Amino acid sequence: RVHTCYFCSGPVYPGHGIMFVRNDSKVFRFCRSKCHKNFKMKRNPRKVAWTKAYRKAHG
Amino acid sequence: GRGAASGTKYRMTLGLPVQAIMNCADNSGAKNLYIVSVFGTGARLNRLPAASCGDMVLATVKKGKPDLRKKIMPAIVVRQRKAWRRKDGVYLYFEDNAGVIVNPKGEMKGSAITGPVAKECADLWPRIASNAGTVV
Amino acid sequence: KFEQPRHGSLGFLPRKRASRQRGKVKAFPKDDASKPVHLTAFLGYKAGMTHIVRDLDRPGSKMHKREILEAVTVIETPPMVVVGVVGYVETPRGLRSLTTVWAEHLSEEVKRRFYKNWFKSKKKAFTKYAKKYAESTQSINRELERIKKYCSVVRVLAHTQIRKTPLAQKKAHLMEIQVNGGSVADKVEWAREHFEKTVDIKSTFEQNEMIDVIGVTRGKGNEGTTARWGTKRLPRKTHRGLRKVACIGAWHPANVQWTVARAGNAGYMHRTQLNSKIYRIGAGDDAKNASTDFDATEKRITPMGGFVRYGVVENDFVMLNGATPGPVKRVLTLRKSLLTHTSRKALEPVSLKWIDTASKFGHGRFQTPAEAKQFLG
Amino acid sequence: HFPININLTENGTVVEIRNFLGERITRVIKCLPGVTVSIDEIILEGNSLENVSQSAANIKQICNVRNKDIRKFLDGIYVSERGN
RNA sequence: UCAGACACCAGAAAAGGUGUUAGUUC
RNA sequence: GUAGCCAAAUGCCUCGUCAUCUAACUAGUGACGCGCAUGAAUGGAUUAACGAGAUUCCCACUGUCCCUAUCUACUAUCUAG
RNA sequence: CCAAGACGUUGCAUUCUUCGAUGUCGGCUCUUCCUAUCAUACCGAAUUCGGUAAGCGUUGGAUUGUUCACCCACUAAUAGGGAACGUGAGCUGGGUUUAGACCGUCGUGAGACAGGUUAGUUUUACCCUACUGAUGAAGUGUCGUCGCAAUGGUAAUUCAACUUAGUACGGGAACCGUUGAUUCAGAUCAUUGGUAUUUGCGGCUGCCUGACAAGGCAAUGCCGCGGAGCUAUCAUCUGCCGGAUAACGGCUGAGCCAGAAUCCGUGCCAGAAAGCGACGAUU
RNA sequence: UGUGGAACGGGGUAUUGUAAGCAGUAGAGAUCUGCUGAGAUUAAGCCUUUGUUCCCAAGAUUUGU
Repeated sequence: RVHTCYFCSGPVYPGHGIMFVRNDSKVFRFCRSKCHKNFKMKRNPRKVAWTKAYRKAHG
Repeated sequence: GRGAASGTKYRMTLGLPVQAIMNCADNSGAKNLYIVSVFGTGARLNRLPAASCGDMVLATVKKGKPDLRKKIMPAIVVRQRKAWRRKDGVYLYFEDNAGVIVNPKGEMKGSAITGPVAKECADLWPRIASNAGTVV
Repeated sequence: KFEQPRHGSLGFLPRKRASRQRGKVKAFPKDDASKPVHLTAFLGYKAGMTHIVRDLDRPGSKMHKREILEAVTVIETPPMVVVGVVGYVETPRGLRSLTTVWAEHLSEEVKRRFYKNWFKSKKKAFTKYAKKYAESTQSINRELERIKKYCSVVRVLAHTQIRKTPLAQKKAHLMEIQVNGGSVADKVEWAREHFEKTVDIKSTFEQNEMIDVIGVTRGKGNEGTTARWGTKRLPRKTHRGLRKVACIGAWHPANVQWTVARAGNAGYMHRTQLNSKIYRIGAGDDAKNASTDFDATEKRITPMGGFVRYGVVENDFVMLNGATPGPVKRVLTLRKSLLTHTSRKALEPVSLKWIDTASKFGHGRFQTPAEAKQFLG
Repeated sequence: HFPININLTENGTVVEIRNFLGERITRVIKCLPGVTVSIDEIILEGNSLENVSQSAANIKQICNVRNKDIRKFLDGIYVSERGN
């Protein structure tokens, strides 16, 4: 089954990206290293122009 | 040693070679563990023994209760920062390397585990799975 | 004080460039007269590779009846045209080609195999052979009778319709395929009646067969002993270089041994990788070839944007488990496995759940353009 | 303890032994030409006495106990009589 | 089942053999 | 052979012995001294500060290493002289 | 060997070469051979000892310059030895190490010390061969296509869990089988990770083009992401059955049968550039 | 002289992250916001092409049963 990527807010098909779990056990699914690395830098998806979350909440 | 585990563990990327410091996950009183050897390591020249989630290692408590320090006791790697590939295609990696203190029979010395527990570790070791809060 | 096994296999040297571009089937399956007449080889082109999701139906395994992800190799295999037959007679010195019989009409694709410069040539190959075929078929009949009477091995000359594949090459690849099964008379009759006709890979392979893949590996050029042979890198303090073998021999024998690692060609070598399952034989005309039964979503094997450096596969293809020797668009030979195998891994049926056709030319995120337009505003 | 199962194939030309000392491996032995085996006693009859004796010896060697105390483990097949 | 083959010389022993060919004595 | 000091850059035997640090040290440090063959301007014993001096450990750090990979310019390479 | 394994008995320094110079220990690296077998395979004797057997393997560390050694571990096991005490135009230079210097002992002294202690330039291949890859004239009329295969090399290894089975046996097996791993090997790049001169896109600093926009310079200015390629036991795939046997057990009374990880072939790599065939066209 | 080849152009694909310009009832004049998942780059070892433009009916050498 498909899952929603955390940052890009798009569908991740099987065998794509990384799935990272924090010490708090929370689970974050990234589809590409770019979204992975942006999340590590603590970027807000609502402030990043190419994220579907920003697009949904703006326009 | 490793034959005291229930179940067969798949191959995964080794992310904790010898002399790696990992965080103590249980309430035993230790704060970090110092890996000195990994069980079931063959004979390969120049290659450090390396451990992954669910492996059993011999470790020394560098920081913790003084009675706990200055000795070797078995440990189980429960969390790994290096990425490993499950056979279904998902790549896993925890935020930090973590281990717990166990006896050679496989029963952990602590009473609870803090943080997520690798599914492979939980499947191999029922006691760790029983004491785990969440398995991922 | 310490030991370490040898670096590398001594059964593969000399590590020289292959003398051939197309893989040579060095062994054919043992002939069984009980079996019907059939082909034991095929010749395709490596289109590319992708990955799939499959439910593992192996009892007793830790992931029985649960999904797994496997990398698969797609080889475009348009039907081969049988253009001739050649007979082999067993002798105290080995097999000897007794004679060869060609078809009346040979296409331009296979005729280009005989010319280095087809543009400037008068295209005169097989012209007199075609003339004698038309005017006197008795000489051909005597040749076929000679094969039936004396030859004990029969091999059909087949060429590949390379113009159907998206390749700039126009010389069709030609090979001999041993025809096992039945009597020698049956093989000759099968060969003669199949002159100028096409044989499809669906007839030969059966969607689960363990086959061998033969081809010349991708060339890495000249390499040092660290990369060519896997020796340990010398310390950072080394003078005059560290990516080399420190000692190349003892005092006696006063020579460098053939067993010592050296630099040179590391790549473009002939390999025969064994035990590759066919996961799916897809038909070119069918538009649902990459769509499984649990996925629906009518789609083709070619990912979005085409196979990187290959294009779009429109003909019959074969999806194999795992990697195969060689780069993309390289001619590969698929032959029937010589050994018998009764393993559960080799005999389990394969039923795919989903085949990835996202673009391999980057980080693809959409399977088909139809849902790509859905996601994009 | 474990009964020994004997199966005859090709009119006794092939003898298959199963459940020997509880083992799950079926031991298949092909008798020499001219020897016929029929059925806890097995009778092998033929014209070549040497071939019959060799087939009996091969059957006895196939039904052999390994890495066990011979005094305690007496399971096996032994020739009882040999005449005309 | 790794016989023997010409002095110097390229080296071997005690003791043995259900080896074999002979002999000596009860 | 006093005050001192020491298996000290001086102790053969010697991997001295005990403690110390390490999972493990013929290391290092502390203490002991019938010290092959220590010792007082041939200066003895301390010693802040200084030292491209000798040595030991610890945190930080790292391709030093596991275990190698990739990139760049100049070479090498091919050509003219 | 001998009988009361004691007693016995039989076996497995020299100065010839080099002083018109053979680079002097250890480690690292890499290869190969021997068997006097540590583990694995096969039997045999009461967890213990032998026979065939060198096929494959034989580790990570603490100290010490050390070969031996000794420790903490792991492991199926961490056997021994040769190769100019294998291996410095291969490395390093810790030991050795001329000249500096210190100490102790010895000497009236200069000095000595096979005592300790620090500092102390490690040159050269472009030649021949060998090895490793790369071309190549010519027999076969010429050029090409498709092959044959002499010979050479060769490759896989080990463990655990489960089922057998708490059965046989009187606490505890074993074959088959299954599922995964260890070491090795040949590939491969769908996914993941690494790499960045895509100088592809964005960002930042100092200066410069009068300003904006757009750019340049900073020996690739720097930072984020970065396709493609390359690459990772950091990623994936793949790696088997025939025959003769040794130990040894049988059969009949030499011959034949049984039996090892051994030998030899199927399989795999090379293709004799002076081994060969079939075929196509022949100015 | 071809379902030719090359040069560009279009579409797909992918990388980055909303361009130049303009307006504002945004802004304590850095910045925000609309047009704007836009623009730029995209085979140099990506795919595809009824697109346009252009090129090629060869020169030299060696070759016999």
